[PDB]
Amino acid sequence: KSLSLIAAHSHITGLGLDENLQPRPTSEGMVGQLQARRAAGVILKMVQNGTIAGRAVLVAGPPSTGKTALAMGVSQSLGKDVPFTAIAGSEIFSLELSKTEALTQAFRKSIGIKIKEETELIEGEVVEIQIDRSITGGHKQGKLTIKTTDMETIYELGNKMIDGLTKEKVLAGDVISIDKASGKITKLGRSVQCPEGELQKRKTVVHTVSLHEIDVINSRTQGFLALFTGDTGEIRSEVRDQINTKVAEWKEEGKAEIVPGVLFIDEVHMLDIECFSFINRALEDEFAPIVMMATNRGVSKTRGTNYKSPHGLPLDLLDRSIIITTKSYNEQEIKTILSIRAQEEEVELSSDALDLLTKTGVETSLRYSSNLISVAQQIAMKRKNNTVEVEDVKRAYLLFLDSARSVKYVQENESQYIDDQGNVQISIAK
Amino acid sequence: LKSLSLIAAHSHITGLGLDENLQPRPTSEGMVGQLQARRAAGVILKMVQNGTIAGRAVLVAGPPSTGKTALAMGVSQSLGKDVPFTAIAGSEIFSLELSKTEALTQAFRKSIGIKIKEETELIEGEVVEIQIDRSITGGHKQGKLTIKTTDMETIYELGNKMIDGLTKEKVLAGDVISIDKASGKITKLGRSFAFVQCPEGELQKRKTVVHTVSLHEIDVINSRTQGFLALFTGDTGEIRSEVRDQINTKVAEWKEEGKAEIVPGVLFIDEVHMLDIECFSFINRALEDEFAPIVMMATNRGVSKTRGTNYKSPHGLPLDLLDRSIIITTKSYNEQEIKTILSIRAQEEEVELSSDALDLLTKTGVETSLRYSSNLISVAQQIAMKRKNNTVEVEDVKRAYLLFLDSARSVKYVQENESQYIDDQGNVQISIA
Amino acid sequence: RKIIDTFAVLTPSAVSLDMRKLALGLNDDSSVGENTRLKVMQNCFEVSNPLHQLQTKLTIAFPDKSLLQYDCGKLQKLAILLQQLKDNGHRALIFTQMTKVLDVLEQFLNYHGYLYMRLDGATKIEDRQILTERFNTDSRITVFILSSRSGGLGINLTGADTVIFYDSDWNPAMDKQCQDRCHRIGQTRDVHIYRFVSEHTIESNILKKANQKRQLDNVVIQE
Amino acid sequence: VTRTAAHTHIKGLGLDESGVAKRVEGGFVGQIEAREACGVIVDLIKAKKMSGRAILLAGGPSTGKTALALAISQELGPKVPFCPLVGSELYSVEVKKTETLMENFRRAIGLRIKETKEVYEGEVTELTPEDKTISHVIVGLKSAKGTKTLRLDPTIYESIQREKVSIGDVIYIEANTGAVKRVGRSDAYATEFDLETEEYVPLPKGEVHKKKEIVQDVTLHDLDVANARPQGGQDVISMMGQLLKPKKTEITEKLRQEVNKVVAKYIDQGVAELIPGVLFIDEVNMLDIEIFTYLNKALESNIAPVVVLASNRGMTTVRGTEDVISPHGVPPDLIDRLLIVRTLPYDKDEIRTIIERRATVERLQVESSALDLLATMGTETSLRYALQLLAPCGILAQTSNRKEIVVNDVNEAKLLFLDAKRSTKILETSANYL
Ligand SMILES: Nc1ncnc2c1ncn2[C@@H]1O[C@H](COP(=O)(O)OP(=O)(O)O)[C@@H](O)[C@H]1O
Ligand SMILES: Nc1ncnc2c1ncn2[C@@H]1O[C@H](COP(=O)(O)OP(=O)(O)O)[C@@H](O)[C@H]1O
Ligand SMILES: Nc1ncnc2c1ncn2[C@@H]1O[C@H](COP(=O)(O)OP(=O)(O)O)[C@@H](O)[C@H]1O
Ligand SMILES: [Mg+2]
Ligand SMILES: [Mg+2]
Ligand SMILES: [Mg+2]
Ligand SMILES: [Mg+2]
Ligand SMILES: [Mg+2]
Repeated sequence: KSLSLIAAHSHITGLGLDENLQPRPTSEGMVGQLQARRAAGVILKMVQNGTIAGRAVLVAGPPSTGKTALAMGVSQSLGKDVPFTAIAGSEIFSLELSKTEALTQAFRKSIGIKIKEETELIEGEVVEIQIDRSITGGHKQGKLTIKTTDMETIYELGNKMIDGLTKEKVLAGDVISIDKASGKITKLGRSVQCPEGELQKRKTVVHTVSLHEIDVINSRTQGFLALFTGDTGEIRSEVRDQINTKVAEWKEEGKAEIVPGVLFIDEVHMLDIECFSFINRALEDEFAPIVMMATNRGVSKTRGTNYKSPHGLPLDLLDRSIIITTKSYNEQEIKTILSIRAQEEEVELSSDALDLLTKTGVETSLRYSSNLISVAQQIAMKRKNNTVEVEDVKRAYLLFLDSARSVKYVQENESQYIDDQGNVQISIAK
Repeated sequence: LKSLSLIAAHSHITGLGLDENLQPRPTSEGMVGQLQARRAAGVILKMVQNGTIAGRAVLVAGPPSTGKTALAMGVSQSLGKDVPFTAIAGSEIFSLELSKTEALTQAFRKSIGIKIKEETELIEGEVVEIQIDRSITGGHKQGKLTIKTTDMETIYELGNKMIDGLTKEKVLAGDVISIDKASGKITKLGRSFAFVQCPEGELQKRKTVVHTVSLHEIDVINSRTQGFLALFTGDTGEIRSEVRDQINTKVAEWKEEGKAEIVPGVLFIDEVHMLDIECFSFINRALEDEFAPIVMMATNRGVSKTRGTNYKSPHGLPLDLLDRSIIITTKSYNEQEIKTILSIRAQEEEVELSSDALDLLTKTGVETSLRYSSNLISVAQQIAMKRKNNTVEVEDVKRAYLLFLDSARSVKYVQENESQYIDDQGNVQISIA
Repeated sequence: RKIIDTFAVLTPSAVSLDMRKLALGLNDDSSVGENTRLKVMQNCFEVSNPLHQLQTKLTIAFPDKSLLQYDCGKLQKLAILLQQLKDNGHRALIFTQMTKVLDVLEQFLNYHGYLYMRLDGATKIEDRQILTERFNTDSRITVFILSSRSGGLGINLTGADTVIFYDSDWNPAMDKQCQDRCHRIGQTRDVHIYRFVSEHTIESNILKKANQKRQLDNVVIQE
Repeated sequence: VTRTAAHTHIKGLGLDESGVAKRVEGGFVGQIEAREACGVIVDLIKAKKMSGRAILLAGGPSTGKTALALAISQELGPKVPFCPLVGSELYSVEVKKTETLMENFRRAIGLRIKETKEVYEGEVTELTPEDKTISHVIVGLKSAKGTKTLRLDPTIYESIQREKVSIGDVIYIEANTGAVKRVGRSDAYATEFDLETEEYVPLPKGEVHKKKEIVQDVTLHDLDVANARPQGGQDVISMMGQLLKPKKTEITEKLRQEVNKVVAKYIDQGVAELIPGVLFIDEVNMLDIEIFTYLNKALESNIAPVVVLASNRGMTTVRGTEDVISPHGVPPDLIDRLLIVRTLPYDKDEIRTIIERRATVERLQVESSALDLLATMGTETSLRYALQLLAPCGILAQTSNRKEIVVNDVNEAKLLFLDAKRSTKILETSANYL
């Protein structure tokens, strides 16, 4: 019950690799890209190993290849209890927060800490409640009886037990479960309840907390209000250094174990050079998570400089990083992807509509066909049949136009559209 | 009465000065000339006085010394009371604490007002005597006083808050009060014999009170409690649009129920040429809203480069703004109209001028500019005043001409003395040899 | 206070309770001590603020006394014609069917501040003739409220010149008697009888089905 | 009476049940493909399943893009939330444009809830501690049909002390919220004093405890602001909680995860129902490259609904870029996930029906000679100049006491008011920059 409507990235559940790391053709929503899924499986067992750190990887390629879908498959095959941070490249630009300290905030958000402890719990059915107070003095004196299948005893209560017992309404028929260390009462069921087992049991509780939370909490008291309201930023590095030595001492004492998480940055091409050199230093730190980058642009001019650097990134970033590239798909793989999108969207398609939709998916793009499969079931639905016909795909093709077709229409109608200098012919004659 | 009025450049213009058939007179209500501009401005005047249409923008253009700002001043003066008029600058929307778009939305909410009326009761009458009753230890005051007029004289018993306001505010038997029942506050207006008071009429009367409040005030008030302190201190800005949407449906429900009637006001923006393109596209959307006032613009610059872009767009505005707007243009004046304008400025400034000083002042007003002659008429009465006569002579106008130099004459003096003045590269000859 | 009381309408319809206690750090469990929240809540408990009118006006939307006539379509033009008959120096009668509009009409007539006397089945026999002779003689009472079955059948009111009907169920003989209580022998002025019919309602279909059928008798209203 | 400002003549798209659009229907003449395709977008919002779909409307001026935007906004209805927005409005200096853009993506969606609340009212009899104390107050509310005593918190008792109530005052107390409103002194104490500032209200009819259910709708962004910052209260700690930090900040993703976590718990209980909405962005060519690149990842996000764009340019330079030339001012990666609906222009007779139907909505009477003259001005100057000159001809008809628009009135409108090309032709001849 993670909230799941129909996404572009909803059908991809897991990387879908074997024990020998050779990818299947059709497995777990991912079809094609054998080398990218195998190398992404090497990254997956790199996170699952956890013995190494401070490594950056890059996933590049043309559009309609699924590098963000590959990182989504890595995050979905990562499982629970491991933190995954997915931020944007333009998300670090802020006015109240500096870009470098926000990038440090993401680098502290990526890695978490597991801390466990043991607590006692007494769960059992209440027979009757007999409190005792005074009309003038006070000093309440509580007594009630706790019962289970093989134990039935009377428990005398203190002041705070009657404080929590009178601030929260409870009956004889109502059944409680009391923690001794926490002091709060769990009024679970009344005579749901149908209990078994022993009366007093001790179980272990495990809490997962990232290093960024400890950073803003140990910054100041109102850093918790800044943890919820988001008004944090520019923490002093003495909290980071003493927190690093405290975390290393917790690892040496065996109290707290940490989980190496993955940091994913989307659209890393338009990043500042200060953040580039800051990554060039921060990749060599001790507590440095595995960084996956998705450079989406081409060769152009980097923001902050005048020269056109190749890849949109300086070579100091690309020297200490590994690069995975993706290739284009065949004609059959577009039909397979539209078939598994028909299985994800719960859309029954015909063979000829899948062939024509595959042809217009090869000709124009993947995304236009991946939306024409959605609207084709609704042009079919207006005819009150669940079967999708070729007439719905042809109507959806003549109605929803491609980008290149309206590029031809714009170049044919340049007098209608406004030019660069603001000139526009809003009339017809003269 | 008693709007603060010294001698302004725009003080003599009082009203548009048009007839019932909208044909303008030659000399009427301070405005002389510009027949087509005053007639079209009268069409805008009856457009605001009609109020059945909205969401329209107009533009008044022309060369300098034509009075497009004076034409909009004549529209605002002929508009009368109870209609809101907002006159802002083009560079006024640029702020650091406030965004330019939300400040422009704030002006668009400032332009339109709402009239809401209600009825209250009032008891006004002369006091005969006051007899309160309290206790030295307990409290619980018990007030009694007598209220008298010409045809009624009765004793009124008072409550706790009547003695609270009656002892907070000092009053006597001779002093006369006028009490509102709903408000609960006392108006100690006059006193009897040694004040003003000399009252007539009935004792208890009910009259209606009408309050006028713009939509921007309701926007910042319904934003938060300290939006009233931001309404006085001016520390407002960037209001959430749920207040604007629910306030629009609440105002439309008040129009449907007949409770609140609104007045379509006029929005005037001065120096609209140096405006950002974001405000241009924001006007291009905001002109099509339902509650959109009539907008009058005064583009003052020429054809140049718009701020925010690199290309030189014509008129200093994009064509998306000028497509949905009407444009009124003004022309230059004749030689006689400058003498008529200087004559009515002599009537406004209370300056008695001679015929030859008006002829020479008209000639130097044709040659140089309107404004230089419109200030030489002011200083000529004072060069005349140093000779202790109220009559203005031609010697005062010639002395005021040789003393106060024109811009083109000192342009010739600057071009003759370029070694004296500092150049573009900072070079300056501060020596002689 | 009047502009605040009249112009503050909107409410923050979405809120989270017990967030006000946590935002300052004073709750049942926090990093602060035990009498920090007590001494802070006491110094807060003594210090007052002048913004409580805007606070109470912004927390809950106040349904003030003005919405009695604005939630009714019949009460929109009723006060306008009462002002028109007030400025022309005329008196009016009001005949209703049920007693639940009588108290609402008493609160409306007390809101607009006229002089009225109500006669219905909840009154006594002693005040009925005195309330009749008070309206029949020359006085300042403009509107006299009656009912259909109790006081609109056999009285001799000659003072009023206007009959106002809110609703009429049966009108071949029964509603004619109510307007015939006004028109009597002792009236020298013409009787102007009004009728309140809504738009696109059942009462809009009653007179439209009765105008075509020449108003004999109604059986079933269906449209 | 009725205000008409370049709108209110369109009551929707006006499509048939088969799908074929009529020529003259619902304030529209011509434009079959954009209206029928726009109705396909209307059904696409009525699907309540689709997300991430972006359809831009590209065309020239006076072609009907914003009118089609009011046609889809009117065709959806009041139950579907519509968020009008301009791309020039997304620039902010308090927070980034990213927070306003993703925040607007949280503004498009709606979510209707149903909940019951308890209503208490009555005349105050006693305000006294219980019997011994920590200072709480039993408030005995005397209603008409019942008399009950209730124990309250010290905060709502503090607001009771704020309202200056006493023995015999009618109050209004809400159980779940804790707000206190005073109605006034009861009618039994009206004869105690002859004049009093406190108005006298009657006793409230009915019981003491009342319950009702509301079908109130509230947007998910309103729940996000309710989860972000304290709004108001009647106590000192709540009002100072507002007064301390009222400046709006950026919202983290985990907060939205808890908001839609408990919202998903409310939809698991069957209480609420999630319905998507529409974010309509005006003048997309005015956006920066950062908002475009965050729109690339934002359209790949889940909760981003059907967003309709409107761009009126072509192969121009993107704002924030120097050498990038792309169609519509949109980068080609965002244009690849975009859908273009081409807008068709109008002929002379269609301009005549625009001026005709706009004249009937404007309630003005136009003669046939002035209708043909306004048709020639519609085919000579612009459409907006003829629609702009519909009103001054009626104004000159009002000053000339005529009920119909004549030839001399529209020719007088040609003399008093000038179009674009006459203004440029006049400004071509300049003595000193005319
Ligand atoms: N290997 C794959 N398996 C399934 N779907 C894919 C794959 N590669 C690409 N896609 C499709 O591509 C679309 C998104 O492409 P995207 O990852 O945005 O490309 P880019 O990252 O280059 O912009 C998704 O709708 C997805 O269905
Ligand atoms: N029709 C007129 N009647 C009287 N004075 C006028 C008229 N037109 C312009 N003026 C004069 O012009 C001056 C205002 O000029 P202004 O409109 O500020 O110039 P610009 O148009 O360059 O801003 C005023 O001093 C006013 O006396
Ligand atoms: N097909 C049409 N039928 C009727 N009126 C139209 C039509 N197309 C455009 N209009 C009118 O043109 C006016 C301006 O068009 P607009 O939507 O502002 O164009 P754009 O979206 O290009 O700015 C609108 O007020 C609208 O009433
Ligand atoms: Mg990508
Ligand atoms: Mg280095
Ligand atoms: Mg000017
Ligand atoms: Mg009889
Ligand atoms: Mg538009």
